[PDB]
Amino acid sequence: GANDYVPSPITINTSTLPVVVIHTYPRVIGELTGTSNQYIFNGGSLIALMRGKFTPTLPKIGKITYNFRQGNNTQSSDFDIFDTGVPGLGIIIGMAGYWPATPLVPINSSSIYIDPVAANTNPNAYNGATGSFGARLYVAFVATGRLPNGYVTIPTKQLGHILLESNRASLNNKRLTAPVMLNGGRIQVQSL
Ligand SMILES: OC[C@H]1O[C@@H](O)[C@H](O)[C@@H](O)[C@@H]1O
Ligand SMILES: [Cl-]
Ligand SMILES: [Cl-]
Ligand SMILES: [Cl-]
Ligand SMILES: [Cl-]
Ligand SMILES: [Cl-]
Ligand SMILES: [Cl-]
Repeated sequence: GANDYVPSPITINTSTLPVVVIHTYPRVIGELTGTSNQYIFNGGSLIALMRGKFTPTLPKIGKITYNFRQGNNTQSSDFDIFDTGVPGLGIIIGMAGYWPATPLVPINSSSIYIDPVAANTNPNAYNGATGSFGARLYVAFVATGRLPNGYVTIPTKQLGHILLESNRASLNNKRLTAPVMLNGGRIQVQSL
């Protein structure tokens, strides 16, 4: 069908955080390996102008200034810290369009357009017409309080969802949504 786009998750893995070798709160304690999915929305037979609105759905504890080593931003920005549920550990999130020239968008509001970033100040801006919508995902872990030594399990958490919007009413009205996931895993703290 013309509008038969279907969602697919985009996921990033706790298991890629290096060992945290250790006091200031909050502070970033490492970055996960950034991930990407070219086909978060895909499958409709008629090309469309599309955009993705990200809404985080974990508790927001506060803000921290940061500049991802990954991505190409040269200035620090404010990021919302989201509660993993594990005491002392939060995450911050950036997202971007799929292709490398689009900028990392810090998640620091209730919702934001991750691509095109122009849509945050122009409600009629969309990606150029094509058959898919993808994105890049960046996450860093944040010490929000004192951490014990040793291994810690992080549960799998849904960080939020991307809503597909379009200037084609029939596609926009479907309110297709795709999950943005933190795959759980183990981290290790070494307190010397
Ligand atoms: O840049 C807009 C879109 O271009 C397409 O060619 C890519 O497959 C999508 O991942 C991307 O969202
Ligand atoms: Cl993915
Ligand atoms: Cl990975
Ligand atoms: Cl992909
Ligand atoms: Cl950044
Ligand atoms: Cl969850
Ligand atoms: Cl229309």
